[PDB]
Amino acid sequence: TPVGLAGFVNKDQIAKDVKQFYDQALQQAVVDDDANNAKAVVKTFHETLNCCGSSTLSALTTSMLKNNLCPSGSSIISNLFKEDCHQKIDELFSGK
Repeated sequence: TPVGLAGFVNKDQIAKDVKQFYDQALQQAVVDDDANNAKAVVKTFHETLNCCGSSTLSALTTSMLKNNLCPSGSSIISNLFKEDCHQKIDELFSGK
């Protein structure tokens, strides 16, 4: 493959894909079982990006709060008013 013809991953596509993965894990984490690693995945996203939930799936944050799946330490209102995980994922790929 000529160097000039190399493919690459663009910021908009991968941000979109990562948000979809997060949304799927959030949904799976609210319907309860442990065959799914979903609760561990959502907790890890929340702790790593310092967020809890998605503004596209706002009602689901009520289950995150009752299962203690938001970042440890954080208060209830601060999971409500801080930026959501989609915004944090955008900032990761944009370098902000």
